Amino acid sequence: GLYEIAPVDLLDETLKPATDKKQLSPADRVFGWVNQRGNGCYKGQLRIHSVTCQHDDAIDDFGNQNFSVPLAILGQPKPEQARFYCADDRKGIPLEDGYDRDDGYSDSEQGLR
RNA sequence: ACUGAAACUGUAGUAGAACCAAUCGGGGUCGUCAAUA
Repeated sequence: GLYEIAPVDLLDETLKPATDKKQLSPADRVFGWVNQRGNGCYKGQLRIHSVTCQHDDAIDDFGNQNFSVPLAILGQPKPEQARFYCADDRKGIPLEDGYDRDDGYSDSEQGLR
């Protein structure tokens, strides 16, 4: 089955990424912005530079240069799991327990987590 | 009912002045998929 509402519609227009230079929120001003939908950009006011490691033997050689720990499974995020990704109110309230999946992305007054 | 002759379209003049190839982005991470008996 398809849920009735696309997640983009459960996000408030004031929270979607900015679409003009007038609506730049604090992080868009501090870190900068580029419009993904047309013209518009702003160079960020915060610049990170001169990163240096102070320790010399900082990397963990596990014992030989050819060792390698196999690293669990980093699976892909799956927002179809509405009980994890969807919220009952645009304040980000988790969904109620016990309701069937048809409830997930249901009302327009639902929200994202 | 006696052709005028002779005469460099030439001389001087910088396609140049100003202009940032640049703005934003963690090499990151979990539950799905199939429909019947």
